[PDB]
Amino acid sequence: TGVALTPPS
Amino acid sequence: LRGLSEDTLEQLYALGFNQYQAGKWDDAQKIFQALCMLDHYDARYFLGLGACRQSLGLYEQALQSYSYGALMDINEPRFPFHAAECHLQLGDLDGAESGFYSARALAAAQPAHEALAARAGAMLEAVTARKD
Repeated sequence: TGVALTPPS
Repeated sequence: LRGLSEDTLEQLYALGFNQYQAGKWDDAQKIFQALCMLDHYDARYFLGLGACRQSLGLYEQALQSYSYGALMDINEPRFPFHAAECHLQLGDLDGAESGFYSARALAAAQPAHEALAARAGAMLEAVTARKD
């Protein structure tokens, strides 16, 4: 698993 | 490139995010690196930077990024959590334990981070088991 980055707006 | 509006920064953020999603880690790293220089207060840029470095196997560099990130957002569990993954790959079980522990606390206080709370709990236990 990678990192779950916060989606852009 | 100094002094872009929040809209461009936001779109530059989107590009890095997408390149990361695409497995294109070195390109993504470079963009987050740029974003971190443009706004040294926005924790998400350092999460991105960290993440790319992790995927490339640059664990120590990832840690430097995650550590600064955590100072920017004391409530964010992703920082101590992936920091702990890097510590683990590096053979540092105390760092790993310490990060999974902190990540559990931060995550447990926030319903949005429920799945992480458990992953953190599960990783903490695995690390503790490895330690004996």
